Amino acid sequence: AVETKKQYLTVFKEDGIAEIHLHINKSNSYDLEFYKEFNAAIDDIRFDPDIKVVIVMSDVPKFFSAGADINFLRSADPRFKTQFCLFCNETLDKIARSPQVYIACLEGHTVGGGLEMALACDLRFMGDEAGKIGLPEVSLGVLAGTGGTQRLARLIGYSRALDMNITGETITPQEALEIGLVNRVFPQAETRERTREYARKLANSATYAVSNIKLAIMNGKEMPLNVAIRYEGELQNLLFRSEDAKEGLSAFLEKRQPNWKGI
Amino acid sequence: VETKKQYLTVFKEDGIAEIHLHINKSNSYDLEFYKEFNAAIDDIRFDPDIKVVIVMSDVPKFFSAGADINFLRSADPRFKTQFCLFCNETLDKIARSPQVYIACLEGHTVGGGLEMALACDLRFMGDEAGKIGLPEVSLGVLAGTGGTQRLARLIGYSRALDMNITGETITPQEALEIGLVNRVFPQAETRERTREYARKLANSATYAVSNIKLAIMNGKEMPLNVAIRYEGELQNLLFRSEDAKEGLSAFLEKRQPNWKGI
Amino acid sequence: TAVETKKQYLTVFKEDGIAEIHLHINKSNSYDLEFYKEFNAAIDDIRFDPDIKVVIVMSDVPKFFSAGADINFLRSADPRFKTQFCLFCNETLDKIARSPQVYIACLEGHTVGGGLEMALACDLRFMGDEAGKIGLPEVSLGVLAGTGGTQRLARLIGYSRALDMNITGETITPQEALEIGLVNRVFPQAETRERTREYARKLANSATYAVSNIKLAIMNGKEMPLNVAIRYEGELQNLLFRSEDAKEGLSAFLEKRQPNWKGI
Amino acid sequence: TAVETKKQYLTVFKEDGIAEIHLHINKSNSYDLEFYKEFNAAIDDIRFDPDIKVVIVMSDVPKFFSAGADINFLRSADPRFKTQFCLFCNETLDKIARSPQVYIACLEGHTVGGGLEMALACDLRFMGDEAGKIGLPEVSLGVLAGTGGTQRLARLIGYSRALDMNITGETITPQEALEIGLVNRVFPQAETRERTREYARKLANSATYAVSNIKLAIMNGKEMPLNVAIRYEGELQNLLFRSEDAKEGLSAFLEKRQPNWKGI
Amino acid sequence: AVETKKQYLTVFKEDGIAEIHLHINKSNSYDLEFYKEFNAAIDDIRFDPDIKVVIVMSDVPKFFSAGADINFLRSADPRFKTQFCLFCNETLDKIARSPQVYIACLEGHTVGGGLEMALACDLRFMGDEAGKIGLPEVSLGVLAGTGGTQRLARLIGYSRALDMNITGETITPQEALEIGLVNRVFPQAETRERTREYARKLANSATYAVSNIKLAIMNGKEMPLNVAIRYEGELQNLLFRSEDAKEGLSAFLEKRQPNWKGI
Amino acid sequence: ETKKQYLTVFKEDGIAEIHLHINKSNSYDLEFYKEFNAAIDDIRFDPDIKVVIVMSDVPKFFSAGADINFLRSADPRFKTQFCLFCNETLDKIARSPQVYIACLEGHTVGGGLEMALACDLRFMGDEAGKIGLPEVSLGVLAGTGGTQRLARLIGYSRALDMNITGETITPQEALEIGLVNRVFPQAETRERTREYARKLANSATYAVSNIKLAIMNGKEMPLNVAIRYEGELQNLLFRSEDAKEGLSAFLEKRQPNWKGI
Repeated sequence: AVETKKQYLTVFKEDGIAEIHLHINKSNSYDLEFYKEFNAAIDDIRFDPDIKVVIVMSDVPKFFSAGADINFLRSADPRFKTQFCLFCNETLDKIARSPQVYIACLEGHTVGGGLEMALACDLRFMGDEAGKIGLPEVSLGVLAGTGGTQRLARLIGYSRALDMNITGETITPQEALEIGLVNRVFPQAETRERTREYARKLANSATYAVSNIKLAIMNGKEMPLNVAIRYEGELQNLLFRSEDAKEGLSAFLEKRQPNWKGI
Repeated sequence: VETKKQYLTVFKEDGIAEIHLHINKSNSYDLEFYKEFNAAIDDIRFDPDIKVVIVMSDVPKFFSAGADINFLRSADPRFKTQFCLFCNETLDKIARSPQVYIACLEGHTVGGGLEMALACDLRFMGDEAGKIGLPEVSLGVLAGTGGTQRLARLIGYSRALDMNITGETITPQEALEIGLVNRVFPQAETRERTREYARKLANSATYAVSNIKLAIMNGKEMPLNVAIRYEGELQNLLFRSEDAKEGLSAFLEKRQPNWKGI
Repeated sequence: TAVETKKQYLTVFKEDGIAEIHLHINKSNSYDLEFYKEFNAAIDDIRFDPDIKVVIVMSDVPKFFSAGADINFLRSADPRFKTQFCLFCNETLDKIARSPQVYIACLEGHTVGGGLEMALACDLRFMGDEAGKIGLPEVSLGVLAGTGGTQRLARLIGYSRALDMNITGETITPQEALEIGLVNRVFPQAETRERTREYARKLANSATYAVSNIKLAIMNGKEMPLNVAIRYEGELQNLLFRSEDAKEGLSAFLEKRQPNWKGI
Repeated sequence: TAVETKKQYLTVFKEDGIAEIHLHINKSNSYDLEFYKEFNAAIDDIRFDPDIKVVIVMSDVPKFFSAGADINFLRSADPRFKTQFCLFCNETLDKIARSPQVYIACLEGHTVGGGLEMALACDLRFMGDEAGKIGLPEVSLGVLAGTGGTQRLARLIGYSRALDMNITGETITPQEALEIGLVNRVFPQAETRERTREYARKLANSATYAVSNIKLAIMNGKEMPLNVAIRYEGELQNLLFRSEDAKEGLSAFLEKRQPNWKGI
Repeated sequence: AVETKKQYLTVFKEDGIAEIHLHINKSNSYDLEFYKEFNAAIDDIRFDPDIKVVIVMSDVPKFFSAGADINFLRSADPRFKTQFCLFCNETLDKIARSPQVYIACLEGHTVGGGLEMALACDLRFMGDEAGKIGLPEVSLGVLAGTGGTQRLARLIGYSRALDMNITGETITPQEALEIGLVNRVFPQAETRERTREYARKLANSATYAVSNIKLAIMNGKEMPLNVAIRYEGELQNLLFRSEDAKEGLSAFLEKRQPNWKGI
Repeated sequence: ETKKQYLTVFKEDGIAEIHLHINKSNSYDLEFYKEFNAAIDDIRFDPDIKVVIVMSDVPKFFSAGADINFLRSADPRFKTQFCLFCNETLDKIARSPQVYIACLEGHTVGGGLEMALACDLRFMGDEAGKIGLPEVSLGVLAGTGGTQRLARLIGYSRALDMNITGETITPQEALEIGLVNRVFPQAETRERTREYARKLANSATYAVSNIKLAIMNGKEMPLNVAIRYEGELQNLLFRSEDAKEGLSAFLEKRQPNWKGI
């Protein structure tokens, strides 16, 4: 229901969940045109009141994404590369400010720009046989410049991130799970359904609160504790005035099922 | 030594103060409880003899289930705002107090209950204590007493986000593995093993322990280059302390240090 | 071919893009002000040496990497001298995160107090499986880990976990250190130096300009808010896009051949 | 005609959305721990009163707003007590910036030391043109402005100017205070109270929910990196967009008529 | 290339200077469509290596901008408003990350969202007869929600900004200059010219240094000093490797006129 | 008096004076900074020094910045390290116990202003000349803290305007934008600067010192914890000899006998 296809990407919308399917090429190596579409999708989904969760997945076998297209980067003026990197970063930055919870469904290789895109998502689920995950940019004389060095350091620790970034080595889904690089490892041929089940459980709950919780944590982490709780407190104020908060406190007190409306 | 309030009791002995929570069957609090809790924190702050504070529940299956849902029902939204602000500022005080605060978790520690525990410096839980987490989302609201923020900083933002949006609670063992608690003791030995730890602290160079607690809890909020400056001033206070003179000597003379906490 | 320069507290060896700072102060490598003055000089020297891309800090003392500050020297000093002694040591350790070279602490023995603090200031920490004890026992003396210990430990392994270790002063094993993220690798004791050098060799033999800018991006970027941290990362990347290794690296990849890194 | 509630060292008056906290400790309004407990209590009471939109802090003592801490009280306390005393006073002042009411310090007399620190903690400062002296002379006593004075002054008028004023301990005039941004207004001595009240009444009679969220946005948002500070500003705005006053305010503007504010 | 147009705005590119002329409404009150065009103008200029300076000005008499359209805002639902505000904010946030120096030429009223846009620019020049400047949002029951409260506080001081925001009172160009709300105050008639003169001088200098100086200050101000200087250092490293640094450096020794090339 | 190649250090009555006598326009190189750094370390370990004044022995210049000849010669990688060292040296001032005062009697531009900026206070003469950052006219920026310290001192927009045009300003204008703390009649700039320093050295110097540290380092911290830092510095003061002597003298209304401890 309501699926708008594009050149390198397709968006499916249904039951409060939007699915952004990637299909750029055989390794999903992106260029500036792909990000233009990806950015347009986030904007579109942001303005869509119905969507509570966005799952980002790949339609390309064995690959979620391998990163930027090296061939596209060859005939690139340095100043162009700069603006190209800047636009990709700003696009990824938008996810943390969006009301929907973004989930990266990793079924294939997620390296370089590929992992950077997943790191920008709120959560990451991976198949027990998805392959490699990491940032090998160093093997090309460059670094993970799409927030990879900064987001990985914050996600798994600055020392562990430094190790991975300088050696450019990739790891397994199981290893990514233990260091917190991903939130869940599901059996391979069961990754999509288990991801969708999680997203479905979110879409059918107090979605206004799940969204505010998402904003509280993602943007509050950049703030000094004493004022971060002020930000958290304003998001709560909005919830205290919502319909679901009333319906929720009631249903609980009446031992009945809550009728979530998302507002 | 003993000071009983309506929802809480404070026991002081051998440099250790224990705050016992006895609000109700699930220890679900209201504004009145927090006023008493705040008063206890202030009283203990002005008592130079207390070096460690252990917060524990006298209620069987609960440390604290959080805010009394009924008490907040139909309460004015502006009131809730002020109620939350007061509860937050009260919890914020722990990180600025000289005593090391330890949360002794023997029962369920959820919602406001966990938020209170998160504001403590350390957390020790029993292997059969139950569940621990933030289920607020199931009510259409969030962990607004510092839960979203302190959990994110303690166990990681992504892991905290996952727990907060699903509202699912985990076990003590799981909590230990992700760093949500510092120790998991045999249920029946939880209280004694916590007191044991507290006693070792209270019998050591307590001025150092105190300044160490301050350096870390408040220093973590500063850029590293100036945080070490803060750590430095706390060190300057220790270098001029009596225990520091005694500690350096007792060490060179291969003997047992006689700490005074000064 | 291989140059070696020595002093009384430490010796610096330089070879094929790697510098090794060997510590030989005393039975437990307990340091004083003069030691740090030499360590600081080594850092400055290495910084101004374009050929060095990696630095390994190791100890030539049997059972110790370093037990921290010399209590004999530490005491007997005026509180104002201690303040300045500590400030200088901290500023010295602070210089590592700002240096182009990747600093690796090769831990083969006890690494406690100031010893661990020095190790915490390095970019990576590798320890032997029989290296001994690692922790911050300063509290047992009535003082605290004042050379960055309380702050760096908290940021590395978590504030509550660091609080616990600092207030009790208890030390842990190499294995336990590995599980909480205190060290990055635990190698078989007799292979510690070997495997550490092997790791450094691989770095020195790769796109060292990228390696260097990556280290700067993370160590200094972690102190900035995310939205601007990526800007700092972007400028470091700009420098890399303008380097020769980048050109070389991209060509070798498309032309499917081993790239020949020049470090610039 | 305001509702009046008197304490031992202060009196709180309430009327038409405005609360006034009158200080009457002693001849120089030098405070002790008891005063601050009453001040803290007043802040809490007002916070829980949804009718109060603005709070004006003023003195009933002729030539002094407040000269700071009672030096007698301060001299006889254990250093550990002083620490807790200062900590309590600071936390009390910190609460102003988190409160929904706009706090205005009405300075008609000398405002020095802890007196200025209390004023610095308020959102705005209005001073009469013959109020006297203002500054932090703590250094002349061998101590510093420990109630947030060094920090808030630096942030308000600039760190170098604040440093100069703190290290010398010299006070300045209301006109000099105004030019460096230490106070927001200088009114004729004779009508300093009425004009402060007039400013307060305009606020209290406007879209108070917007005034409050604006005060919160700026005072707490200034502690956040810009990219997320605007997110905080955004949630406060979201609360207004859902307010009754926003609907009315926008309508009144379109209908070119006077808004009927409800504060909700 | 040329001086391309759009609906509510037109961009003129010439000799390293791009002028964004606003012509939205008789008061230049904007809506979402306008910001979309403004965002597009920003992106286009970014990817144009020849543009060094960007001048934003109004073609509408007596108004630089009066802010958002109250009709567009009044009737919109809360959730839409949120996304609308978020988009405008992210658009303005981009100016500080752009290589070009942004100058706001204020010849008419600059209030509410109008001032907020000017605040997001690097510099502000205003005519001595330009009229009023301030944030009157509070008189509508809302606040300066597009970076207004935050940038004003950082620019002129939190307490002064607070005073201005809660009273909604606007001030004169002269008073604005006194508090640093604007950088220059030119004679009304000589405003567009003096602004272009200043922009001309910039475009004819070591333009790479100017760009990096702007990036160093606008983004570095968000960092703790000790690392802010590291950021300044990397931007400097780029300058040390540029052709202009080598030029201006030697030219300086040779008591000669530097021939800048922007690289 | 302790003399060095590029500078000289004079110590007396609790005040240390670092006189710059590098060259014609006091345009520095790496060696100069190695000496400045050494001076800072020496002064730090001298419990007698309470104030430090940086002044020039050169008539029309405080300092014109980095020596362009010495610079051009350098390789890009050397420049990085050269700058890094200079920056770290200037950073040490904000962490030192002494209050640093830059005495500006001549031109203070580029690296010259960057050095002055790292000092705690700046006093300048009404006929001292120009002050600013003209690095842009060379194709580079004020890479030794200039862009960052200026922005924080006079405001980011005003600093941006000055940095991109490289325009220098007069002493009077500097005072107006807060670039300097004082402007004295040329002839009495050193005299009046030394009076200020003298009044500092003769007061409760431990307090003056902790105040300088509280402000300079606390400004890099969030307010809620910055006040904690301020609090610990105050705890040290409450335990000093002077605090007791200061509190007494006031209640006994007698001039206090400071000891600096």
